[PDB]
Amino acid sequence: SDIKSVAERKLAMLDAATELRDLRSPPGNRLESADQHSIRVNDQWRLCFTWTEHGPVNVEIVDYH
Amino acid sequence: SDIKSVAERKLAMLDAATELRDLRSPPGNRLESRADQHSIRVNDQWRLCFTWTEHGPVNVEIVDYH
Amino acid sequence: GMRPIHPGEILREEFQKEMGFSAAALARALGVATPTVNNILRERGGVSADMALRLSICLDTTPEFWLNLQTAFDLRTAEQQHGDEIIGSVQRLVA
Amino acid sequence: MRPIHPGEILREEFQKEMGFSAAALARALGVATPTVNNILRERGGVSADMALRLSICLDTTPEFWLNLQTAFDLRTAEQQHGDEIIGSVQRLVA
Repeated sequence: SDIKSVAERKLAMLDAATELRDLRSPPGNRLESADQHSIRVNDQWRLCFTWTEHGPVNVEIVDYH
Repeated sequence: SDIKSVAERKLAMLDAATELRDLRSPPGNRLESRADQHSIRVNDQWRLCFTWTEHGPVNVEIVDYH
Repeated sequence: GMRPIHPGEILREEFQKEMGFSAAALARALGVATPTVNNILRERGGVSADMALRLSICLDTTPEFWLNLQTAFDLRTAEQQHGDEIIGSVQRLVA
Repeated sequence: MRPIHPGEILREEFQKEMGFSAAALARALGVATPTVNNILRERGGVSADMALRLSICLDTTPEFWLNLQTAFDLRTAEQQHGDEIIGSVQRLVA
């Protein structure tokens, strides 16, 4: 529930990811879009990133409105 | 002993490395040159060249000096 | 490294909560006994290389994804519980 | 390709060139000698705890050792039970 705890968990997943499917498959990520993709942290915030052979790079937060 | 087996092991270490010390510390690597390219001994003839990044070994090549 | 994140937390919160399966349903898909999935969901036990493969095939992930989370969790845990104890004990053999 | 036990690294890439016995290493890490030899003789794995001791002892990262253990367990599993697992597991996610 807690946004901090969710963020920590999304970050964990980003660091653990090995293929884009690791971030696209979990439906709790609601992954949207070599282009930049993003995962839902909650209703307001998303983690943007570029997928690379070496994992996630240029990670940022975005509040689309 | 076998060169292929040693190569396999060096590739294993390269993939497993999290920090440059992981490649510098094993004396079997005889690491030579932190952003500059480095190389580890495979045997007396062959060395793996590579560049270290935050995200691990990049541009892995073989070089035989000379 | 912040708090340790058990792979069971990812499983529960990022798959189970949104999809809705029961522990037993996942166990049936993976081909394992239901308590093995509980153990993980309740964060009572780790994920094996074997369980990692089953999860990866079942849930469209890589097996390393699950072992990486297990790695980071075991390691954060050890550093919290025994870190200060170990760094004061071990003799350094390599410069 | 072949599974590479973290013990092979310890033996071939450290122990051989340095020279220490299993006991000397064991003393340095603060563990019973059979724990180290299990590893060196590739009969058991490296725990997070062991990885910490190793990384401090040998100037590496602890993830270095766990990554080797991870790759090893996974290659092993894959070529022992891989087809058995891919043939039987039900796919719940697109």
